[PDB]
Amino acid sequence: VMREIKVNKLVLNICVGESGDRLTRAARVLEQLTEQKPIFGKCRKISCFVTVRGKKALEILEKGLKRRKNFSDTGNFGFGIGMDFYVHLSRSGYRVTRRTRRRSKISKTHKVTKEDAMKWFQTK
Amino acid sequence: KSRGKRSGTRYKFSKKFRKHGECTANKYLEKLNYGDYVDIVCDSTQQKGMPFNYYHGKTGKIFHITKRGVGVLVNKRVKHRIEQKKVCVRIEHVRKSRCNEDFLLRKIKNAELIKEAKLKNEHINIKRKTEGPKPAAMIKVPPSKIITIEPLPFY
Amino acid sequence: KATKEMLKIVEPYVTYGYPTLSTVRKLLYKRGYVRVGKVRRYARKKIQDNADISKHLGKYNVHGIEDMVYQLYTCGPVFKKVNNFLWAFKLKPPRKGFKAKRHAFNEPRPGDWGNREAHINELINRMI
Amino acid sequence: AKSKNHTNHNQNRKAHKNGIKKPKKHKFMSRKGLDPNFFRNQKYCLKGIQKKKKELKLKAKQEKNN
Amino acid sequence: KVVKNKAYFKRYQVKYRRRREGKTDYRARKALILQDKNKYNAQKLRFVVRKTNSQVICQIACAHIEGDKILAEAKSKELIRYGIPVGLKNYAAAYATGLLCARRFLKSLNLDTQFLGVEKVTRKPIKAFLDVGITRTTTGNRVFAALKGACDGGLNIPHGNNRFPGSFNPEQLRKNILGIHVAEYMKTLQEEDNDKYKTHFNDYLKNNIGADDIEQMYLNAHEKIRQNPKKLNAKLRKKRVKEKLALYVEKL
RNA sequence: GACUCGUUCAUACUACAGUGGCCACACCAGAUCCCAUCAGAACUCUGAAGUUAAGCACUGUAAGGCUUGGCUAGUACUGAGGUGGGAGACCGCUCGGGAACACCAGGUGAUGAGUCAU
RNA sequence: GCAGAUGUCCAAAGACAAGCUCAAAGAGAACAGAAAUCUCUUGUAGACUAAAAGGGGAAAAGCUUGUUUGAUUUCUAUUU
RNA sequence: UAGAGGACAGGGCCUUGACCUAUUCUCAAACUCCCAAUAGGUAAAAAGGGCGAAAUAACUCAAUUUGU
RNA sequence: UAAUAUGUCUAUUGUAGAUUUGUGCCCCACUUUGCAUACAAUACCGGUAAGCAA
Repeated sequence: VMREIKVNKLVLNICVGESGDRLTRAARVLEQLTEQKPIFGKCRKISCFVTVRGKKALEILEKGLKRRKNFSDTGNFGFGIGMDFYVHLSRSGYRVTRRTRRRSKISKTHKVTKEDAMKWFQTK
Repeated sequence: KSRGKRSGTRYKFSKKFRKHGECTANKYLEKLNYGDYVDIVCDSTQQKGMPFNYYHGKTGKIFHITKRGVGVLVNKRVKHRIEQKKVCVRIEHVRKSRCNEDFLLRKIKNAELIKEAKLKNEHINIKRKTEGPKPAAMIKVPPSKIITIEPLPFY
Repeated sequence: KATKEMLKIVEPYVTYGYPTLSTVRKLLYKRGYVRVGKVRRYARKKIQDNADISKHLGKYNVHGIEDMVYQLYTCGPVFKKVNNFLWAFKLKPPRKGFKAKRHAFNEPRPGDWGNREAHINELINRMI
Repeated sequence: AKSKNHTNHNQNRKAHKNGIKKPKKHKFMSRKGLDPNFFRNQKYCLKGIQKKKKELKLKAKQEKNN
Repeated sequence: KVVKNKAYFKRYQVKYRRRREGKTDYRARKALILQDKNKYNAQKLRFVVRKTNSQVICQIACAHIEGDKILAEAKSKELIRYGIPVGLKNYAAAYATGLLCARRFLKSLNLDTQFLGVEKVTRKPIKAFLDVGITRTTTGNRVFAALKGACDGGLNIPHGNNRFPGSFNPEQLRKNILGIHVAEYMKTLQEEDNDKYKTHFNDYLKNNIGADDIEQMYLNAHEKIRQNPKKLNAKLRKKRVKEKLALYVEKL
């Protein structure tokens, strides 16, 4: 009995879609935001985003506190302003669904859907 | 004008419904011995060692055994005579025959029945009965149970 | 089962049925011919005696046309050495004639081929 | 003029004229290219019996011929 | 549109059970259970080393059509007898289990006298051939410990040195087979802080031993083990569904 | 009681409620290395404070669905015979063989060997 | 006779291993749109697999990555 | 060939479509969930089988004595 | 360059196999011999590979 919402991942969305001379500045501002290196979009080169975890997740959350219609239904929220925001959360025990022992899948009620998302959004 | 290796095998080599996918785990776990009757059934999931155009569903003796392949002696009819042919196929395309299990239990029956019959000195035959005419017996059909039916007209 | 199945494929070219005792006796006595010669050299010969029957079957204690009828009607342990020993009967055409060789004995229209069952005794003794 | 392109007529009748022959079913088949390193071992097996049989027979022959 | 329609549902398939619960890979599985067909009765007895969340497992699997039979499964909780009560998932624990299976099956064969083995760290060997273990290994893993303990007992397994200390480091081999890579963490945390020591090294301090005692107990135990070992039926379902429909006639 | 080596390839799997560890899963928190990963996310490894929350072990849902039995139906179709019918296609007849597309119900089996515990 | 295809192409589009799952649809997201990018759900392949067509393929035979030259020499039993 | 009803777009609560769920009429040499009849193949014991010992091997197996 | 190879005037080995020998001068089963021939197994000769090569 440890039903609670924890934190696993968090990404961004830095998408412009043009030529060079600005990937450097985008990666530089993204590194100053989160110290770690972003990666690109499709390469058929038009977008980029970065991830980092730890207390830096809480720090970027606190930065990103600043509509009530378009919530995500799996605790994986995202938005944007130039910058964007993305964060992946869900209930624990999630790793048996991805571990080499018993790669498996989730049930339904144990997911928190979007009502819990809206409740947690107003609570935070 | 077209006589390729897999010509005319659209349905013969096609995988059956619900049967798609590689062979089962213990299909590789059959004790094949030399001089063993065996059916050769193509498995299109495995491409190497595929049996050739005509020998799908045939049966033959094992004359060769290799690390992952089997040589099968299959008689094929051409023109005016049947001639032997040695086909070398991988073991997923080979299924143990069900011709000799008809006599395996018969030959176990022999060692337990003929032995006791001779040692007690009776004469008993063992040939298959090929039963035709049914014997004569005394029966009891019940007058209550007997019921009548009849044919029907047009409608 | 085996011979009945193999005869069903040839039914439209034959007529067959129950022989009964008097008819088998007539066939053996007046049309019975026997292979007296040596293996594969049989040299068809009419019975006319029991010496050849004893020579081929006396060690097997079924010597005599008495025994051959006694054995052919009720199919006892020796049918191999009786049927195969007996030459194929060469029958005369029917005295009164066939009805229709082209049609089955069982169709409502007149016909001949098929299983006459018990009705073949009259045909045999008419053809004999 | 046009030629008869193909027909299978009379072919199996010609076949059954002399009948559908069968393989002669020899008891032993050559294994010239059949699983090497195993029948080589069988070859080595045979000599083991051969040598003892030959020496025993030769000794018996000499002892009986004096 | 619905993809869950009945025409779709009438075409589904299923997976197979051993991979479906995750013990064999079902491609490595086929590759290990296949052997050359010229070798009849070549049992291919496979040595298996696996890691639980608590201990280490070493087994023998003798291939059969119906299923494999283990002469005995090597246990890391029997090391309590030899001198490892707790710490049964360590590198030294896996090495002890490898020596366990090796020496205990050797005495099952009555061939300890024929193959004594080797002392400490530097006819024909005993049957073993490795299992995949599903996972992806890394250098200096505890999967090596069972294999190397088995080798020191007399066993042999062809197995590459990619996952070996030095990608050849006998010093790291010594640091490994006695598990002292926990002792290095212990020394580093001593100089770092004592805040997490209560939650991390609890039973260790209960046992009242040290870094230089981990190696001592492990070596003593390894020497000791080297020298000596509910349902509802048709009518019930009908009655219950009748009750359910009768109830929902007026329930909601 | 638990697991293990394996199995049988759906009674072994897809839409909802109920139970959960003395020893056994699985969840654990973390990155210092053997070390491997945008990221200790997977993986490795560290030790066990909090957990059955999960998957799942199982139960059950007139669900899916596995499947067979009956019914379709001696219907469709078809081997052999016909100096059979019919202007033809078709349609009988004799000796034989003989399907497929909807519904009611069974519940989601079982395998040897070993260890720990009781 | 009918619908077509071949005289090519590939140091990888060959070999091995690992990881991942594809098409599509729906719901969302600064610039940003029917579509360009990201997240989630469903997703038996409805994608992809050099080419014509037909088979086969989902911890794959597809995508990505790493290492590679077994696209090497010689000889058998053979199938079309 | 057509529907029962129904949360997206367009026009003026209404309309037009698109789309959806279980349904309807009719078809496929190069379409199959299923699937005959006929045709085809293999097996029907002695130069063989079963059952044990002994040997032999440079093969196989941890095995100069496991198996073949 | 050139067909067992000097341990021996037993003259390669098997499975079938014609004939011969007896025992239970003519039926039968066991041993005794093993033509021809067939299917194989072996060696040895010439050539080519592979290993070594003064």
